[PDB]
Amino acid sequence: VDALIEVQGTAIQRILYCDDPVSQLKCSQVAFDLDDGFYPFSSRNLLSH
Amino acid sequence: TLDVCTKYTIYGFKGEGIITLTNSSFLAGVYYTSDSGQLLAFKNVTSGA
Ligand SMILES: *[C@@H]1O[C@H](CO)[C@@H](O[C@@H]2O[C@H](CO)[C@@H](O[C@@H]3O[C@H](CO[C@H]4O[C@H](CO)[C@@H](O)[C@H](O)[C@@H]4O)[C@@H](O)[C@H](O[C@H]4O[C@H](CO)[C@@H](O)[C@H](O)[C@@H]4O)[C@@H]3O)[C@H](O)[C@H]2NC(C)=O)[C@H](O)[C@H]1NC(C)=O
Ligand SMILES: *[C@@H]1O[C@H](CO)[C@@H](O)[C@H](O)[C@H]1NC(C)=O
Repeated sequence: VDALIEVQGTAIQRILYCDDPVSQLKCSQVAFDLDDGFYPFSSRNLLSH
Repeated sequence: TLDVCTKYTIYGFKGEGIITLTNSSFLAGVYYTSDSGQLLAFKNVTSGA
């Protein structure tokens, strides 16, 4: 599974899964928090394969 | 040999320099490098060095 990683002098913490569309968004901005505003996003094209 | 300028070749990484001892224990890693890929730090697991 893909997720963000923190390393604190050979100590990891603060891990959040990227198993969600808007989480994958936050994952895209690799920021634990993001400011409000305008952001360009792709269309959800993960319906069928 | 320690704290002297010498030619060295470690794990396929080599050069001329002075090896030195620090105390910063780390529970992960036997070796480390600069972001520039310059192998600064390395660990000793047997001795904990
Ligand atoms: C990280 O760095 C450490 C520290 O150097 C490395 O571990 C050491 O490795 C050295 C050899 O490379 C060891 O040095 C020797 O240790 C003796 C005591 O330790 C034991 O090991 C020896 C075998 O080396 C046994 O025979 C002995 O009974 C001990 O139980 C010292 O007494 C040695 O001095 C003697 O031998 C020399 C020649 O070797 C003579 O000239 C001396 O006069 C004297 O008779 C020697 O210093 C050392 O023991 C190791 N330490 C540890 C804690 O293991 C690691 O290998 C290195 N890498 C990693 C990944 O940790
Ligand atoms: C070596 O040990 C001393 C004693 O606590 C410490 O102050 C120093 O920072 C250590 N050296 C390192 C961590 O490089």
